Amino acid sequence: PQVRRFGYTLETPPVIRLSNIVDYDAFLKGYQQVCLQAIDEIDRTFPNLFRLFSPFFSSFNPAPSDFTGLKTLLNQRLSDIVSGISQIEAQYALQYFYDYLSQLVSAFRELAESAFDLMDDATPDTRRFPKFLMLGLVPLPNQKPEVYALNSPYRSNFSQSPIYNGNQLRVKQVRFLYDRLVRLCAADSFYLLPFYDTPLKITPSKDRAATLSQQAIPYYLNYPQLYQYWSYDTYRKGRSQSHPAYFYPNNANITPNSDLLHRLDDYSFYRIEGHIGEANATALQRILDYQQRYNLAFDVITLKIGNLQSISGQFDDLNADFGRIK
Amino acid sequence: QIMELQLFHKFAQNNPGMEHLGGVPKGGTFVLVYVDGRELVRNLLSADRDPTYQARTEVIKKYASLPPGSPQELATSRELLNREDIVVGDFCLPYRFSSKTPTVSYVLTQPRPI
Amino acid sequence: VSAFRELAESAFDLMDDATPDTRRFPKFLMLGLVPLPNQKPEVYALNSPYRSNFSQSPIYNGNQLRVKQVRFLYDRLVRLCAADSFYLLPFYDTPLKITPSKDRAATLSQQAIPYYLNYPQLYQYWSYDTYRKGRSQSHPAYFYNITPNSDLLHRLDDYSFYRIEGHIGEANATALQRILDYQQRYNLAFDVITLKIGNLQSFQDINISGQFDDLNADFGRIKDTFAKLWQRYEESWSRNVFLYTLKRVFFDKTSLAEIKSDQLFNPIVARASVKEAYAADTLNYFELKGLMTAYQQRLAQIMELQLFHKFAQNNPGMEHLGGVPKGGTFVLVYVDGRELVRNLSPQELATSRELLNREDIVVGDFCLPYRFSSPTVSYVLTQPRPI
Amino acid sequence: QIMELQLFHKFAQNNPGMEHLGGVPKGGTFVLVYVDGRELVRNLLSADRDPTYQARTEVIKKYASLPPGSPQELATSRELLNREDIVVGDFCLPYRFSSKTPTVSYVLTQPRPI
Repeated sequence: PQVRRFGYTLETPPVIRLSNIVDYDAFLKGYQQVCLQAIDEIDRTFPNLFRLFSPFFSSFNPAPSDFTGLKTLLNQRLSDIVSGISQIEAQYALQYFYDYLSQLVSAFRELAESAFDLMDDATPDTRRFPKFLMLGLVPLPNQKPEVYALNSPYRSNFSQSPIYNGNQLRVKQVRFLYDRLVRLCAADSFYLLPFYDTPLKITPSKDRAATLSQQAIPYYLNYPQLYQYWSYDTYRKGRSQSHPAYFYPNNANITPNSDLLHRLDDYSFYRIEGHIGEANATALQRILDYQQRYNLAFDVITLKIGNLQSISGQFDDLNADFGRIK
Repeated sequence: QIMELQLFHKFAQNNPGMEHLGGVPKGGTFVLVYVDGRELVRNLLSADRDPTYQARTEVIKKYASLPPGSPQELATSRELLNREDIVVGDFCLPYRFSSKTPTVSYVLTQPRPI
Repeated sequence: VSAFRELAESAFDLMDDATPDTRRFPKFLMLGLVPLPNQKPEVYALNSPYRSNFSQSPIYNGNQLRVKQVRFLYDRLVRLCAADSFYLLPFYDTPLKITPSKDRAATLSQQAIPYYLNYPQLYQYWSYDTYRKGRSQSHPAYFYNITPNSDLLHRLDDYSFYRIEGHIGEANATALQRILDYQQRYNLAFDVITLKIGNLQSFQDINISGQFDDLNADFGRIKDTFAKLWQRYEESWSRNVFLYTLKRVFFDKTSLAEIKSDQLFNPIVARASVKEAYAADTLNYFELKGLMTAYQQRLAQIMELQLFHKFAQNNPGMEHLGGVPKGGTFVLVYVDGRELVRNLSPQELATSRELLNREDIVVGDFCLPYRFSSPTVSYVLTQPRPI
Repeated sequence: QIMELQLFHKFAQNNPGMEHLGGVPKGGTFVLVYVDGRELVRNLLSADRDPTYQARTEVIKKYASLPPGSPQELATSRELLNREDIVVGDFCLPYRFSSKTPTVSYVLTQPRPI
């Protein structure tokens, strides 16, 4: 699966142009036309996950009917957001919805690249090739032999117990990964709160190049159910209540801003959350004051969508030349 | 020039490369994007007046706690009657602005055909 | 060199031993050299001399895959050092293209395939795991007026670098136009500048002019002043040829931008400066004489920063990576035609030979890790001089 | 304005984010931090005068060699008789605090009808 970029404009050949966003309606169209095709890609790709898990060599074989209802859920949620199962959703959330969809694809990848390297064979069957070995197809005369491939089509390939090569650990990771993909795609995972109930916060994390397991848990997700089952290693160590995220659980001895007071060596990105829905001057001023309180580095700009715009500036040299004529 | 460059979302035509990652890199710039109009704001805020939409915070607060904040900020944020503008989105852009050393444009002409 | 390093670093850890030999040390075990008295035993070393070290079949610790990776990498190394791997000889022109790629810090197998390599033969055999998965036709590269790239349409998260190809050998202005339009069409983030190699006095094939806001309020202040003085000493002044020429060449133009750099100084003294060649105070009290010198000095201080060896002293760090990092600066480098073709309708032949050695040919690239641009309307204009 | 903005360590109030890593990222900014005075310098340099401190150079030179330098530079650094200020600290920043040059921003001429 792939995901399109925002400004995608249909042409021969197509382009990415933001010069077409003249007013608000163009903004809504520009995000709707991308969310639709992303949902279609999800529908085409997800229901065939069962093909990575061999029926002969894996111990875990998922049922194919897990992901047959995504198309309808996703279209209902989108038509609910845009055309302001039915629920009440705020329209200014559309930009988040897109991002949410993107994360799903990432989780998919994090699974498919891991399960590719698994070999388990927990219970052997001794009557597969009792007293003979089949060698591959005999090539044409004076042709070079194949020396890079691992698995010829008709050759008796090697299969082992789930002990060596570290597989005893992968046999677990894949389960903990598959389950997460089932929990993300649920009816109540996309779960926003009314905007006046969420104060501003900035939380550090890693860039989009890192695996989904190493990024901070986004703000628009249903935390109390997904804060477990985010990342495997943190689960092993018992630190799952400490991952960077907007919320923190009740009844654990957790400092409110424990991450921004100690050193910051392995973070390069700041997630800024809590501003959507508020006024211009208020949000801008709160962001500037937060940056002042915790000693961070970036700039803030504000822009207006429209084509109307319903001033004077301090120019040093023009005033210097104006001061000698009056 | 100032009236148009720094105020319209047709500011990307001078500074292309804006993207949504939900935040800001160390050293970049963070762009807020808003709209105007009283009737439009009143229509956009309609979902935040529903009783079934508002119940969500109490469902959440059973298990997880939210960041605290000064009471005046929260008090100001709850007055939805007289509001003219509303923030819709944000974008990322990976470089700060010089802000000094005035600019002098250098102009070139294209060669003549034969 | 980088491919060599990749191969060696991979092969350092291989243990295969497909066919053992039971005659090696059949009934005993050797241990290492006995240390000196009261010395510590060696506990970090993995292969000591004379000790009987452990050797295994290639099905443990993940060697069943290294035994293929090292073959694939050696074969790639052999293919790269062949007579046909660098096939930009003879040189020829190609359309402009930009491809996203990973940094030079990444393994060579994870970078893009540069366009001076014989792609139809190396697009297989570049990267191994792509070979396993069977997506070798879709690895980012050049091949397979300008060429529209496709992967620039989907999300670009795990790329950080832009490779720019197709601009060497063309005229300066067309390369600038094409690169800027290509940036605009796909919404990319980088800056563009151009520089020249040579000495300052080579700027004789163009006319130099310019407008600085800082001086506008002065040119008016002076101009009208002179006009007033015209209406009070008119009698004697309208007979002095010098004053009439100075009135109709300068002080009679709307803007200072219409005075070229050559009209500010005497050509003969300037030619004498190179060894190869071998009641007025009314205008001085009122600074009609200082404004022109300031204008000249600013024009010279701007034109002198167009040269490579003098730009390099204010912005050190230029290197060639074949492109630009996300958010950086792309520097083109050009030279006059006279320095390339040193020695190769007769009038049309002569004019063509003359104008095709005044052209600006783009020769090289560099990159910088920062962008320096931020609403002033001062500018400098350069106009090609007719032949 | 530069009498105050660009001199005091309360320059962070306009450019927050300073950090100590012992160096500078490629393309960043390197900030030195010093303190003025005769008495402060005479007191702070007290450790570099005692021979038990000075012996460290000779003893460490048994095994490893130090970078080269021209004799007159080391001869001048050794005086320490009339010194008014001393460097005390260092910091980093992730961007260029540019100066010393105007920008150019190469652009092309517009298509005017002929």
